[PDB]
Amino acid sequence: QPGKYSQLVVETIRRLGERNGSSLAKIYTEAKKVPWFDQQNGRTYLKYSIKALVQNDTLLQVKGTGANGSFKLNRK
Amino acid sequence: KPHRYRPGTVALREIRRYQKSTELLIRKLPFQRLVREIAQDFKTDLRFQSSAVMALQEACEAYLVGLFEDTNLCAIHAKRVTIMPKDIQLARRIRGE
Amino acid sequence: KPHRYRPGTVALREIRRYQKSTELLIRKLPFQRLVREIAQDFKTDLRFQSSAVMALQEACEAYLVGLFEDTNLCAIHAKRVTIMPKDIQLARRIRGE
Amino acid sequence: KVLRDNIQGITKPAIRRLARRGGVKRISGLIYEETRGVLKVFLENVIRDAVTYTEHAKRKTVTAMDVVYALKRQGRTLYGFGG
Amino acid sequence: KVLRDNIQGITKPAIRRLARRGGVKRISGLIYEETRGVLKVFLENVIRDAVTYTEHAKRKTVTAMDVVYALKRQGRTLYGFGG
Amino acid sequence: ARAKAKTRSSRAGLQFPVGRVHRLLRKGNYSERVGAGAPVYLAAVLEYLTAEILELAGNAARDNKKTRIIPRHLQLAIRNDEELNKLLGRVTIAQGGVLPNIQAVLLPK
Amino acid sequence: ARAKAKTRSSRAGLQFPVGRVHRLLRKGNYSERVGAGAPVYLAAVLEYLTAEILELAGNAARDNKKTRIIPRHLQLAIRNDEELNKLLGRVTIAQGGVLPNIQAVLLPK
Amino acid sequence: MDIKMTQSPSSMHASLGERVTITCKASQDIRSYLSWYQQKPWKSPKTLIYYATSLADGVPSRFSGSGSGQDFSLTINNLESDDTATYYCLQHGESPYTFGSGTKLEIKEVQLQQSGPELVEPGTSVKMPCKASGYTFTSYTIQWVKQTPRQGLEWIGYIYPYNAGTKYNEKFKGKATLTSDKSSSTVYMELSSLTSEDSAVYYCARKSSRLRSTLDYWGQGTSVTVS
Amino acid sequence: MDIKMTQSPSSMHASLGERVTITCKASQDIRSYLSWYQQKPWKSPKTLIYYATSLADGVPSRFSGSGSGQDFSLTINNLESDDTATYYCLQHGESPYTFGSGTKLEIKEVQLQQSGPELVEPGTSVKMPCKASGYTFTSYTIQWVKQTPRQGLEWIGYIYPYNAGTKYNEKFKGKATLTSDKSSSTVYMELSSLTSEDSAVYYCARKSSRLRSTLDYWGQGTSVTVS
Amino acid sequence: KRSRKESYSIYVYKVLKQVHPDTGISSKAMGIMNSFVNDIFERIAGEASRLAHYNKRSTITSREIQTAVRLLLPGELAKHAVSEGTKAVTKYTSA
Amino acid sequence: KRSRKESYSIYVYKVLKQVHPDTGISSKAMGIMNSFVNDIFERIAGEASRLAHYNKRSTITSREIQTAVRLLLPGELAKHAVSEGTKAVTKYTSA
DNA sequence: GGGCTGGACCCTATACGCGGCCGCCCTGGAGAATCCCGGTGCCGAGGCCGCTCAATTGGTCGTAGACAGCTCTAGCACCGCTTAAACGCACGTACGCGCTGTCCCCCGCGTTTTAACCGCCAAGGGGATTACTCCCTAGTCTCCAGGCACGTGTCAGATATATACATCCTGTGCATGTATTGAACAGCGACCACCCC
DNA sequence: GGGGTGGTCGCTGTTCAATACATGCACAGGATGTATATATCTGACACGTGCCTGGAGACTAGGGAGTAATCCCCTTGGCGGTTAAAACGCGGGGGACAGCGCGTACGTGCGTTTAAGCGGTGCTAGAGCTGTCTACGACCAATTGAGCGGCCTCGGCACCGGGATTCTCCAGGGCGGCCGCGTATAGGGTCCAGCCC
Repeated sequence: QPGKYSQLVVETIRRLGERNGSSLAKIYTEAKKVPWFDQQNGRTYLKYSIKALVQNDTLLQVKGTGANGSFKLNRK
Repeated sequence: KPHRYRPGTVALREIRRYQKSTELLIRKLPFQRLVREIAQDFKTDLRFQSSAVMALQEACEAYLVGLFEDTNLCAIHAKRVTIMPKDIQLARRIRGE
Repeated sequence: KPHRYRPGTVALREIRRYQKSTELLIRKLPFQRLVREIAQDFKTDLRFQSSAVMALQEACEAYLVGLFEDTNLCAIHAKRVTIMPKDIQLARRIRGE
Repeated sequence: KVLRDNIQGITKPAIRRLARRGGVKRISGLIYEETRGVLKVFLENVIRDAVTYTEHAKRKTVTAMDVVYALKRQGRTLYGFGG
Repeated sequence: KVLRDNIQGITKPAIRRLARRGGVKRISGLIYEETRGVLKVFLENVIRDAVTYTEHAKRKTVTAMDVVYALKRQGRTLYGFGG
Repeated sequence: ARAKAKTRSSRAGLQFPVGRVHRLLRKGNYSERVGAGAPVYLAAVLEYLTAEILELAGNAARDNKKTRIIPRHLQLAIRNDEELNKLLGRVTIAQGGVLPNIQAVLLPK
Repeated sequence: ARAKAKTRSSRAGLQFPVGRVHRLLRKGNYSERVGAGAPVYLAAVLEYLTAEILELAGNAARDNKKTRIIPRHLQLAIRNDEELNKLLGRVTIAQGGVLPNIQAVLLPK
Repeated sequence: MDIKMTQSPSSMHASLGERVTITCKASQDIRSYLSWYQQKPWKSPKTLIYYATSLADGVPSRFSGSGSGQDFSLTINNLESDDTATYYCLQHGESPYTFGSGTKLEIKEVQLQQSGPELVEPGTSVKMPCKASGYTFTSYTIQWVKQTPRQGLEWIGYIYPYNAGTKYNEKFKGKATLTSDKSSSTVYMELSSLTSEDSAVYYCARKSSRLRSTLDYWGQGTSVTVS
Repeated sequence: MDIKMTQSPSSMHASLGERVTITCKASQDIRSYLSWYQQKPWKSPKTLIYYATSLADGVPSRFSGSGSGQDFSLTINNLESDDTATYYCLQHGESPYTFGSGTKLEIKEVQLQQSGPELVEPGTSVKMPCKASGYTFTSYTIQWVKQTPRQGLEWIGYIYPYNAGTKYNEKFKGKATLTSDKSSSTVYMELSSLTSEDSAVYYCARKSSRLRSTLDYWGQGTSVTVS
Repeated sequence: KRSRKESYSIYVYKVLKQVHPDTGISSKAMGIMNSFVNDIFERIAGEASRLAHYNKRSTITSREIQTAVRLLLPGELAKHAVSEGTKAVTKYTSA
Repeated sequence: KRSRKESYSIYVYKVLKQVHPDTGISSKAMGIMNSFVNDIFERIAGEASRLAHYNKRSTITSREIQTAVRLLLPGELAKHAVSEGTKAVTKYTSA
């Protein structure tokens, strides 16, 4: 059961690569060009998505905690 | 439910209160006793004029207020809002004391 | 590829060199021209003694060094190492200038 | 007779009031002892000179004029008590 | 004849050397203009007093004694030049 | 017979005492000799400065709806002026208080 | 018979010119009168301070293997002392340089 | 309770070389805080006399003034060609500074950089810049003056860069807003809700915080026009 | 090369009220920079004379010093029972400060808080704190003195808390290293590689940076015993 | 009676009655103004004495006072004080 | 033709030959020492003058100079300067 | 009599350790900087001689301060009463500090430019000195009025009370995102209407 | 008229729209603080009175400062080379700084304690003032020797050349943690033999 920003971040990580994971900052920078992306609190929704997808273990935290650090997809 | 101002609101009200007033902020009798306690080291059985203790109080309060202004400037420079002993030390060092 | 010192090594060598040396750090002829230009605003057709210009250079260099010391202390206070115009302004404003 | 530990008379709320007049919004807990030390140092410097003036005048009473002279000697000219 | 832009004669490397003597490891690029402004202010302050003393003496040559007196009047007492 | 005495303050059109200033200069150990116009010049300067401060303090008292100048008004007058503040930078005014100022960063969002 | 002149400096045991100090005290417009012991006491104080600074500067010069005291040695001697540095904190010494002092946080490692 | 200032001769003719007197009458006692200005057409006014008697710096001794309390006068002895201009008195003894009507006389380094002409539609807002140079910026108040051919010169208000203090003419509260920039040494004037009445030349003018000091140096005057 | 101090009288015996004179010889000229100390057994030494002639604070005029150059002398005029103690000269004119062999005399608020006795095993290290109170900590050097019952008093070295500068006796380089803490007014001496030779009482001693000033106030002394 | 201790209070009050006919002044502000007058007198007199000593002049004249004013007082405060002093000296000389 | 310009150079040099017999001194160090001596002289003399004026005394005595020294010289500088001056004054009085 | 179930043989999905790889840490060596040592020369410090002026000596005199005594002020000590402020403690929240990541912008080194520095020369302005003079201030005596100590009344601010407005804090409702679950719908197993032989 | 198949109904898996949860923003209203208006009163301030001392008037002495003239020195201006330093450019790395997370340290409020403030009384040390008298500092004249200017030389130090030591940076190798691939395991699919319908 996906969402707009959930799918956005899960595909932005694939599109960006970053063997050592993509940080929230650079995911935000690469996602801000999205047409529907909300300027006012899009970052807030991206943080919500990051935390929720870490709860679902589809994302892996390489170092740090919360929205800090860099994120890479858990292989399958 | 008991009313509570959020932290810093009463602090700002107090800043505005005391920056508007002019009276002495240090307890007068304790400051007099402190002056006598210090002075007994230099000379025993010193008498002090009321106006002499008052002048010492005025000067000490003005000096401390200026020092805290500089300390607040240093703390804000460090992007903090809490003044710290290291802020006070920086202010004193820059003033040349 | 040629040898190259990492950033800050040559800066520290210059710091030690110029804290050992006592020679003037500003070029004498352009500092003299600066002094003459500034003085031209107060009285036309001034003469300057060589020793007057030397004394002005001594005072200016020592003042700038003393101000940079406080600027560096403010920068270190901010957890930085780079001195910034906000650092100079803080040092000056605390000194009362 | 004697006085021993009167620097505690510069209470925590009094130091807070001085800070507030100085424009300080938030105060670390060690400011109180740091400021007590600073105040004691300043008072020692001023009172040493004021007592020196008093001794020179052969007076036994420390006067507001002596305090003003000490302050002026220390670059802290005080208006209101001279004369 | 007329001097017009000599404040730029306090070159970037000269300001850097003054900072090195002052113990500065890394220097922001705006420090150069800020320091040039500060130096201009200090020079104007000192030279105005020096010229005032020279005018009082009715002299035309600004002397090292006049500079020393100006500095002392500003609290910048300079030893070595006949003070 | 001696002519009717005219105070040197009246001669110079000043309110401050020229004779007292001259006597303080001569007894103050400032020089062997004191020029006749020196006390007049010094009394004029002192009167100008006093009038400046008193007028600014009276303006501050008027804005504060006070008819009598108080040390608070003197402090406000001095510190709200850059030239007077630079003249009296090292000076403390008893019961003067401080200028009301709060750093912008401390004010709430 | 007139006694051979014996300088007040020699009478006090001082090197500094007690007579010159007395002349300067009289000519300086410091007071109406100058007690006889005042120039002696002041010349002794000036001799003490001069001797102290010169001896510290000579120690610094000896440590630097230099025979002659230079402004660098004077600056080192004055700044390396808490009391002398408080006495001459506002003073600039020409060609004195500055003390070697690098803040710990700038040093590597 | 504004101090109405009445220059008696609105206009006059004079030949070269003869004396001319211009009379000012103040509504209330202004205690000698009166200044005289010379405005050649389409150029900024230059100060001539301050404290009702003192010659401004660089002004030849030909100009002289007298009077105190309520009556004041301007005097020009040796009329030369360049004396043809409009002369304005300015009282600054009380908070609203008031200019006179302006006597048109015709006969037979500190720099304030101010922006160029503005064309603005009604209801918009405009921000005239003042760039001050050649002096210590904080020590002098910047006084803003509106000049219209129908109302003459009008004092709007001032900014004190030392403490960002402000004072405004009651006619202009809300309309005008002043801000200063210590870094760039610039002062800005905001005008909100421009109207046809605001078609005027606005001058920035330097004035020290000294009470007897007067408007000494003026900007060139930003000609604001409202469509 | 170290200046040898030769107190000629090793010990004297005297009755009450009669004069006793103790002399010292230097190996090199020290230009009057010599002091005299009184040490009662198991107590810290107290200064009596400084600059070879001046009385210490609060010491009675009974003690009179004299001499200059290489020959110095100490005089006690009116003996009392309390005067039974050991007297040491101390030269501080040249970098290694030297105490005399000590003369035993038999008759028929500045505080330096120093730690108590510390038992230690050889080869390890021991760190002795000095807690200075009652004065401006940074304005005075802290001098450390080692006292064996076999080699007498030895000056180890000092720290200047004002600028953390240190100077050591060449006999104690590496063995001793001094550190200071301004925030606690505390000075630390650490001994490395303790040896049975290092069994001695160590005294901290305040001494002003003034050249004529002597080691005036002494800590109670930390006895260090090496097994 | 108590000894007659001179003060500037009446002169400052006369100046006040000119600059603000209806405004008064408290005794504490009176003492502050007396201290201010004494301090400024001491500064100007000291600077004039030092000028005279520098120029090896025995006397203090209006020129020394003018130079001391220009040195001590900042900005246009200096130029207004100089104008006031010059006016007063000219009026006194005209008698 | 030229004129006498007094300075403390010879006295500084004669004190140097006592504190360090073999050590020399450069001319610039002599100039700095002259400036130091003059500055301290003016400080002590001015402080003594102010003390005398405060006490309404017209003469400057050794007690005036002693109080000025204790006011100006910090720490043990004051103590040792007082001791040196007192010794010199006592010797001068005895001789 | 033959498929179902049980037991056993074989196909295959899986948790886990070993080898490969990326990063951290250690150490020796290149090389660049600084230091110790010797040699050279140069110019500035230290000493000698002439002189001149100010420091010394001896003596006079007048007056400032040292000292003694008296007075009367205010500084100190104590006591009682009220209450305002300081203190102790709970609670919570927002701010300080640590970690990570981004990126920009200052450092290090090389190459070209330029102007500072140094040597040498010339003019000439003005700072210093000296002589003459005059007028401006110190000093003295008389005297009288301005300013200080003291007294008095009255009104301006301090205080008390009530009120009306402003500011802040928060609970409620709404808009945005997120993850969550009963059911709407279609696929297949199974009963039945009907075709074919 | 029986054997057998697609149509259709019931059971169930899939997904899908409504549910629920969490966070962020706007506003109404309630608690609190703050300025504002009005009345009372008290004590400080503004003004009047006595007097006394210090400043004004009048006049003289003399010396300090103003002015003219002369010297000479030391500041300005110019020119010619010579590098040393400045200007500029480029690669890069590392530090500024933005953002987020977490925990704890500081802010706010309430109840209790304490001691400051205020008044009142009493006392005496000592500040301030006056009077006496002597020691001491100013002043003067003669004397002369100390200290400054000019001359000179010669040695301490500045500079240059050359090794030697030290310190910095990095490239290569040892070592460990993270990731890819192969294995013992059992779950399940399939073959053989006994048994129940």
